[PDB]
Amino acid sequence: MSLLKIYWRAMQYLAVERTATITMCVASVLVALVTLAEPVLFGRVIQSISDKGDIFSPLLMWAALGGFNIMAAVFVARGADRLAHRRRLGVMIDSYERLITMPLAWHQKRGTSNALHTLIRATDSLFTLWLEFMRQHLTTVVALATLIPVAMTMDMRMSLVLIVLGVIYVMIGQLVMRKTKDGQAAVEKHHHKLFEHVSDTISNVSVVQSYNRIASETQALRDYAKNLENAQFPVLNWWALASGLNRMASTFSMVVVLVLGAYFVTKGQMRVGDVIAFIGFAQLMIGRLDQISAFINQTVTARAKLEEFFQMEDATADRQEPENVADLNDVKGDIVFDNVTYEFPNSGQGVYDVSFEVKPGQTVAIVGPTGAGKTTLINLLQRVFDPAAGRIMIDGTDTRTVSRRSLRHAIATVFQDAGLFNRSVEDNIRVGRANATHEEVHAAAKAAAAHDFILAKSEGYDTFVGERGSQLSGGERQRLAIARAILKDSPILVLDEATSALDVETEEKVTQAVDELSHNRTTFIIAHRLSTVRSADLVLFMDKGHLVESGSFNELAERGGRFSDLLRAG
Amino acid sequence: MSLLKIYWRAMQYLAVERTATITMCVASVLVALVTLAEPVLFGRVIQSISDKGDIFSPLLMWAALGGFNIMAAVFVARGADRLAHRRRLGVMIDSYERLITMPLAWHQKRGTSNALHTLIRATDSLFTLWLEFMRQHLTTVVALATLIPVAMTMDMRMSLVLIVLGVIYVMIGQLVMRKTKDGQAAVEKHHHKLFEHVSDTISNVSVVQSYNRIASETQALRDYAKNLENAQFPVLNWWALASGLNRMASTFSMVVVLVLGAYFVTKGQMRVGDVIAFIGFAQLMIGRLDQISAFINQTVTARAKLEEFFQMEDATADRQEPENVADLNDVKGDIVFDNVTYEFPNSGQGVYDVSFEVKPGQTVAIVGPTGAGKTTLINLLQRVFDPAAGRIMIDGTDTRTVSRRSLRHAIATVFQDAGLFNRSVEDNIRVGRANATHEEVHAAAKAAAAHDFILAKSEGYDTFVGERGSQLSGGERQRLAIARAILKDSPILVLDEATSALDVETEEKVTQAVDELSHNRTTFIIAHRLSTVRSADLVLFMDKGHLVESGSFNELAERGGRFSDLLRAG
Repeated sequence: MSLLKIYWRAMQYLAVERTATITMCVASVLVALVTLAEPVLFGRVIQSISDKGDIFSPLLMWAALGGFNIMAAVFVARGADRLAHRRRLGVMIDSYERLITMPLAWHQKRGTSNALHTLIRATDSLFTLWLEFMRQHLTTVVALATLIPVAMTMDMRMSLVLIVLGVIYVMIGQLVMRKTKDGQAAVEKHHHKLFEHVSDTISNVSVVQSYNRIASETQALRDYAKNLENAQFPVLNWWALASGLNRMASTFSMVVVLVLGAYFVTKGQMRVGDVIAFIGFAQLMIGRLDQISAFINQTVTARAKLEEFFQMEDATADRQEPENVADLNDVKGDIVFDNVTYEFPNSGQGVYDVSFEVKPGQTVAIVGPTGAGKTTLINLLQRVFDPAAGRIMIDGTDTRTVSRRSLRHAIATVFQDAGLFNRSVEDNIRVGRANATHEEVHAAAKAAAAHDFILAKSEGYDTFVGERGSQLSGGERQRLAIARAILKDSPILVLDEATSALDVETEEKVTQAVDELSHNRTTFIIAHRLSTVRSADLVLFMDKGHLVESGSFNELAERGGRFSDLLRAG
Repeated sequence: MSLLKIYWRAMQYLAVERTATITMCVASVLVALVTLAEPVLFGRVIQSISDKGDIFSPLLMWAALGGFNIMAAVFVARGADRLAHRRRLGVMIDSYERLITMPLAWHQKRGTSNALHTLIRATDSLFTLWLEFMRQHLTTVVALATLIPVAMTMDMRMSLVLIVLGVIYVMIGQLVMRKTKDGQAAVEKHHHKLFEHVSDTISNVSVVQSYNRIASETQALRDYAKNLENAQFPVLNWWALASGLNRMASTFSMVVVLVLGAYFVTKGQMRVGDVIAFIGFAQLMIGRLDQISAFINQTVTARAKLEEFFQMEDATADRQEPENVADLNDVKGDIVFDNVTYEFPNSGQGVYDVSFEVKPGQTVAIVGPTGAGKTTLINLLQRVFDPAAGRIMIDGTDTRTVSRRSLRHAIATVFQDAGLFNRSVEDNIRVGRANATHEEVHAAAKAAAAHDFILAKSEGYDTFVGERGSQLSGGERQRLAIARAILKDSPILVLDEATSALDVETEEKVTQAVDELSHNRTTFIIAHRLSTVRSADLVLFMDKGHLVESGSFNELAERGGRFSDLLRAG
């Protein structure tokens, strides 16, 4: 019963918008009633006592219903697509704004690309469902459900005939659909083999021509083509049947209905109008059955993505209860970690009960080998994930009782692989401040030594950098990220391998600038280059989940053995 | 008149296969005649003197035509797609085998990827054209062209009415199509802007969340959505009209025809059957006009690719006249170049009248800086492009009078970026010999020191390497190419920067193996690594299109000044 559940949950979204949905559904009901009423009036016009009598009276009604059908076919078709577009945009906006504001750990668990693809494809399929369903298939469903009583009360024998014809047509349609799907699934493998071979051999034309392999490649292609012919032969009959079934069924239904009508009229139990009515009934029944069968197929195909979308929306629906928690204000800087421990891959906890203190105006440099616990410590400093054990204290206030909107503002962190939007370089720089202006941007660029690089080259400081910074090299991206970070000028600052892809000449000036800008601020520095560490005030050693050394630059000469090994190494 | 020309040139390909095309066209003509004849017989059945008289006689004929229509709808639909598939495969095979055997210079001029895409897309569009045209639109064209005389002779007033209705419907269809295309072209830009923004901001979720930019991004998305709503508002009416026009026209035509029929019958100048016939005539005319208009739109869209395909096929149609030219046999090796000169980019000829001699059993190493004339010389050795000036002599026979199938076999050349198929590594190695066997493959791999690397790792020597060798590193690809070249063991051999991506340890053994295997053969070696040149017998210096030095390793110590500079440099 998954199909009906997804139909209901897709109709709930339309039920969010009540007025337009009510207008569309009542319009569809009226269109269905007119669609049923038209053939009866056509039969009334045609019968008209042979054709001798009053023709004007039924003809006027028939023309009026025809004009109403024209106007409704315009109005319903316009309203349905307007509603579908508006609802798809609203749903996409709501899902996006609920998805973007939710922790990263879920993004790494699922995959941001996967979430984006799910959202886009599911919204497109849902829009198609909304657009087609309301108008055409609400009309068809109501039309058939109301047509059953009319045939039941008019010409019971032909009512049973129509029901039998519809059932047989639907069953044959399902059979053809299944046996065509099987054949297509069988053929696709040979098709893909053929075209992959063609592409691979054409791309490497030089190798083929250099070894006199033209004859062999042509023979292989002919063999693959013969394989396709053999694989396609069994399914040609079903392909032809799928192509022709609609006209087959229309002609067969018309023939059966007309033959029975003539047989009954010859016996005097029926009249011409009741036959002209049932011919139209059969024709419209066949057409609408075909349409709704195609719709059901499309929905069955799209169910796989729709269930995933609904699962993601249900999962990404609730966060912590909103409240005006006591956010830290006038942050000065004193960071203590006590007994903190976390399990990153749900097993094999990295950090083992680390504890340390960071004083005002002091810079801390963390160094280690293959141990990944320093990155986990940095993440805990930003409070990416709440620690299962241990505590973090800043300014005498618990980090767990501080609003994220203030904690994010209080710390500026630049890491190894900075990301840039596909906007202009000025726009990318501008995100440091909420408002900012055009004045201090140049000063920040000069401080990061990016103003000179971006002024003349790359067509001024307004060019559109490629996606994920694909139009610039790693050094330029790192310089831009440094400029953004120093423009943010948060009192708490973090470097994480953001200066590991540049030569010494610019590295020295970048380090000098970031140190001068951080004289009054506290910074956490992590890097594999043992050149910016010599200017630090407190060096910490992070090895295999443990902290073993805590001291200044002048006290680490004789402190630690492995640390001494690293110091003598470089 | 381009459209009719492409239609004619697309029908020529079907005209290649005569019997099946004749059967399909005569079947389509019969189907069209039956389609026209059916409404007249329906009117005959309905009229039947009110409905009092002989009903069996017309009803039997009508049922017979219905059954024939069913059988024809199956048979024609099957035959059309069988023919279309066979013809598309044949055309693709012919075009591929004519394209793959033609010089590279055209491939670089156009682009092998572009040629492949043109061929595939054009063949797909041509197959769709063949499949739809024959059955459905040959039936429609013949049906309308024959329907005009029938209406002309039956009920001239209604013939004129039908012609007017058809003309008006086609004109309104064209208007709606144009005004929908304009709106879609206007909307696409805002649509793409919206979705590009969504993708860019979701991908960089960490940056957005780290700077409290969620509100700004949501506001920007809402602004883009409002822009889409504003851009889509003007075209909703035309979208609704395009959706509804078919039912609009069907209902309007039926209403007009029935009203005129009742008006004429009231005056006694017409009968019921002639009205029931014209209602069906109008219905089928509307349906077939819609179908053929959609077909014309599709063909107009596909013309852009079809003209390019025809241009490429005409260009890639003729080569030099086939002949049993005197191919060189029992090649021993003595290569002389005299006064050869070529213009690569049609301007600024690289090589300037070079002349040199290469003796049996002697290896020649060509060295140079930024000069690209050495690569042109190598290409001329393989006779990639015929020299405009100068001559090349081998074995006392002109290279211009030697078959390519022998010249390619006589020389084995491995260059900087070797290409490998997406087959197994064994299959890639096997192309050295036409037949070969599984025995000497292992010996060749051992000689190239690739057997040990490929035996245990990468799941034996049968794994499917990725496209263009994407599953292996540059060193492994170079080793595989060396193995293939030494398996070919041609008496003339060429290295072109095929050992410039490996460390010294394997480089020394690779050079030793290739030198030992080339003791009895003549080789041309080009590389930027000045380590394999010390074992050469004749070193040539190629600078800015000129040859200035010609001597052995022992005579180049005091020969040349710039060459001496390169020698002392490395």
